[PDB]
Amino acid sequence: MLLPWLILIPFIGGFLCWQTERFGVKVPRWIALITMGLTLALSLQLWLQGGYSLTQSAGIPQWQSEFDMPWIPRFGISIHLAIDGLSLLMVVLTGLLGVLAVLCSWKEIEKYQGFFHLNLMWILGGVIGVFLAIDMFLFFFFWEMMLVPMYFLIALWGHKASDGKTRITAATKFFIYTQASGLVMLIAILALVFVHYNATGVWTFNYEELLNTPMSSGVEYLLMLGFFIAFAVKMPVVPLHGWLPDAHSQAPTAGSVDLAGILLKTAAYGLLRFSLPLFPNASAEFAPIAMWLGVIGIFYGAWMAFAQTDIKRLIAYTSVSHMGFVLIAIYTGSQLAYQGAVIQMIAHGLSAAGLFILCGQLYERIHTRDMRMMGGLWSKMKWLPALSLFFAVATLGMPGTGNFVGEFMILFGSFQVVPVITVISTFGLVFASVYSLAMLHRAYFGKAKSQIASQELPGMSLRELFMILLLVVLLVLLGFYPQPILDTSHSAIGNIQQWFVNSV
Amino acid sequence: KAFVVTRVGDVFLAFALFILYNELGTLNFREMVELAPAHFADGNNMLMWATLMLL
Amino acid sequence: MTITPQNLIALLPLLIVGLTVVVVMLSIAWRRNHFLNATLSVIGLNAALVSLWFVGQAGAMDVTPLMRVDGFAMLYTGLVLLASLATCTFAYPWLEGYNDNKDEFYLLVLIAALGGILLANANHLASLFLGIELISLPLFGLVGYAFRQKRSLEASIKYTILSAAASSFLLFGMALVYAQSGDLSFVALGKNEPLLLAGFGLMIVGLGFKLSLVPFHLWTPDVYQGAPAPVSTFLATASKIAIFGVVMRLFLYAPVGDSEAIRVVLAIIAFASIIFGNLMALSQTNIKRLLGYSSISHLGYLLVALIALQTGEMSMEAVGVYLAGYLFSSLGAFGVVSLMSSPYRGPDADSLFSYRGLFWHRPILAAVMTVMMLSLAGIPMTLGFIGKFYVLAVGVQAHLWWLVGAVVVGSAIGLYYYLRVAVSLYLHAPNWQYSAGGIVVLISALLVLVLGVWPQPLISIVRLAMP
Amino acid sequence: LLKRDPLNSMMNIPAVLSRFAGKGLLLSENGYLRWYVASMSIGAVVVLALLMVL
Repeated sequence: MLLPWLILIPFIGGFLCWQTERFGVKVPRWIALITMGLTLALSLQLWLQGGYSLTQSAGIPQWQSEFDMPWIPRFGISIHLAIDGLSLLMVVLTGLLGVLAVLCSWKEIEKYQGFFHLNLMWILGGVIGVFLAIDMFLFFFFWEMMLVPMYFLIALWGHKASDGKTRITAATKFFIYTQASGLVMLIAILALVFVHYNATGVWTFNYEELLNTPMSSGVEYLLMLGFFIAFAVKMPVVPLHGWLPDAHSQAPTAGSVDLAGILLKTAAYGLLRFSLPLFPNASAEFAPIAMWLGVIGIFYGAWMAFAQTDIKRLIAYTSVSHMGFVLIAIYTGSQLAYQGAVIQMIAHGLSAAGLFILCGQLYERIHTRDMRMMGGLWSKMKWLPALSLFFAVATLGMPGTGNFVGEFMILFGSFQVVPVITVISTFGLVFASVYSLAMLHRAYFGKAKSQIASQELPGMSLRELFMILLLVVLLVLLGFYPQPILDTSHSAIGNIQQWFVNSV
Repeated sequence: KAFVVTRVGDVFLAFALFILYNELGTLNFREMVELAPAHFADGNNMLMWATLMLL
Repeated sequence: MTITPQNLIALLPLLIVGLTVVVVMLSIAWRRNHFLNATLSVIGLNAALVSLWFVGQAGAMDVTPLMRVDGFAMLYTGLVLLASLATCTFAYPWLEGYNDNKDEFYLLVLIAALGGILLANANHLASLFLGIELISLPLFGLVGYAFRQKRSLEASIKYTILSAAASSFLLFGMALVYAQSGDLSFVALGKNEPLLLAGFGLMIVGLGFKLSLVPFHLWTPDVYQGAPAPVSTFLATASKIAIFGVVMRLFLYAPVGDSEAIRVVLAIIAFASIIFGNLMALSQTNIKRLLGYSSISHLGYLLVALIALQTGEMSMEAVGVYLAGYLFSSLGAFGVVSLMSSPYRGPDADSLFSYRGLFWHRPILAAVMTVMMLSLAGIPMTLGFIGKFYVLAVGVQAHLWWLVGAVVVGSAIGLYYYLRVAVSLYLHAPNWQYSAGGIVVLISALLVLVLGVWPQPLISIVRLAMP
Repeated sequence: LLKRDPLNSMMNIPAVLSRFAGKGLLLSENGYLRWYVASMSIGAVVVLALLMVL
């Protein structure tokens, strides 16, 4: 019921901001803040009003709210929006990140600003629609239309048409690397539906009847690779992640909040929801390749993070290290491991968003991007580097932050299922420390005479500090007290694991 | 260098922590004390890995 | 058989348009006026659209042994008529600045509409030939309209020699088939000896010139750069839309097209058309050559559906909807190109480097080019995506894995140049019928958006037409 | 050895091969109309050959 409205407010707000662009220029900032407030209101209403602590073994079909509507009846394509417990965590996270995106874009007036915000709400609404998606075509359409408006963001707002490096390399690799694999998973969807159409005799694009379709061995394996390729180019996996640092280092850091904190979520959401249950034996065969790619991703991202000299590419290469833990979590037979991935995933978004906001904040203070050029700014800034120290501290497994409990319950479940690949995996924490300290010492520890421009520094406004203070206190409560959201996700995680166990 | 070296020790310390939860279930010290001999009627070879890596 | 009133109601499209040529020719000889000729020609084509309802009152039937009138032909006649309507509305603003004899234009477009609506209705191999050539003679002569430039005449001459060459290949193939078979009727054909197959390959050569296939695509850049933009609207949309209907009907009816010997050859042509289109299309900095390059790839996607016409009945509606989406996308894009040349201006200066800006010059017209240019690619919320989606489904249905993979990797390669033109309209800047021309492209923009987001009503029309 | 990222470069070779192969195809076009008709004859030759091997 609430789901059609909850995916449509982003699109309605873009229309109204661009409508009132003719009326005024200070309107869309204040319009956008209220519209994202309504998005979190409906999302938090579903958290509180709904039975978040529901039955742990109520089957694979279980939803607090559900919407159905005929869209293309010839294939049974329907607007099958349906919200689960873990999907509701995803919706509340993106509503909060949308508030941060529209708050960081405050006091940013240009030649056109309504165009920026209709695009801003369009891309955030696309991610919400992926998170509420049970029909395969609706899932794919939303997956691919959140991908078009970021291209305009990197192009027309990466820099205003002055340098050609903001389109022809950064934005173009971002677009092609995702869309080729999106078309791969579309033909994977179609091969799965056609083998189901031979089995039964109905053209259906719905998840519940495609869940248990009979397929011979050696056939569903190729479709599982087809799903995983599109789910491995969106979250950074080892062979195909070259788009991520270019995308984050060129887009404005509000666009980078969208590009890191929430676009990385949807691929592991799809690995939990759409790839694991549909292909149980194929995923059981593919598991060790996934573990090898996971350990390679953690070690690889940390080394490339240590070796880099700038900051946006630095945090962009932390992200690829973080997601390796999540991939190993998903491809195991443990309930605790999956519940560790969820808390690690929410904390991943919350620990990347603050760093990107602050890195963009530091650049507009000093007008210099290279990290090794500055140094010793602690005597000049009064609140930026202290808050930045805790966010760099929250990146690695420091307890009292959500990242520690996240990565570390994965390791418990991972050692429960398989010893040797887990005992390799744990060493990324040592490597997490070295790139964390490298960031901290090269940027803030030292003498302010490392740069001439490090001798005249501005002040920090109240609202940026307010939205940084909220994230640090929110992330500490998730580290100390993670029970409420684990009780929320228990049943959804449990039935996925029980199906992955029982179907093999 | 102290920070790197102390986290190497902490990886070594958490290794025994995984093994103790896999073998004896509860991490409370006293409940561990009178749960350790109950669970160890058959196999003992893996406890040296737990305790050496705890050390 | 003789002439019955059922036959005249069935023939009503070919009749209203022919009566329009006579009235337009008499009006030219009477007054030689641009306003009256444009009004008389557009009224006849609109009268042909009205009379499509009356032939819908008539069922699926024959007129002569040359033609068969089905509901399939009803939709294809409609596609050709809107393209003819589209090209006259784009030609008035371009021809207002022309120096003299501004009135022969509508006469030739009307002849080409006769040719297009004659290839929609086909049942005998001779009607196939009366249609191809009726449309070529205006396309022989209209790319050479305004020969005062140094490249229009160049383009006309290159297209003239090559199109006569294709027609000679088609005619020689058309007879070498009829040597085996006792009749040239599509149905009566095929009643796998090498002479019939060899004759078939010659018709593929003569048909694949006009459909812009892989070893015959060399004309599609040059004349599209040389011809006037009003002619390019007709040359991109109407000719190949009308021609694709007759080549699909030949393989549906003829039992020889069921055999795999012709199927493998057409699939390789389709494979190479996508690849040899979408790789050479990147480097172009000219908008007219850019659209001409994309035309080769779009006709290739049509072929990867047509090869699986014989496996599953969904290929009929798949070809139909991609043709409808392809019409709207190219008309909007080529209308904006022609609408930038609001006077004759001698040689129009259009290029990808010449289209920096164009949003702070004319914002509405830049939005139309962007919407259509994203619709050409495969971006959703546009009708091109639904058309792309059915051809992927048809290739999956018929297990043509190399061909459907070619469409995806061809889409992956071809996304690049469509996106540059979409963003190049947002860099820093370096009469009454004109408003009517703007209305036509703006009307098409609204249509492609609402039929990308909401595509069911167009499918209802297509399943209504398909037999 | 990781000062430049290896696997980003080694999965860019599809773009490298595509751009270089696309440049070769552009150079294959001439503009002289005799070779256009030769392309038509050489398409007829290969289509008949490909039909006679089936």
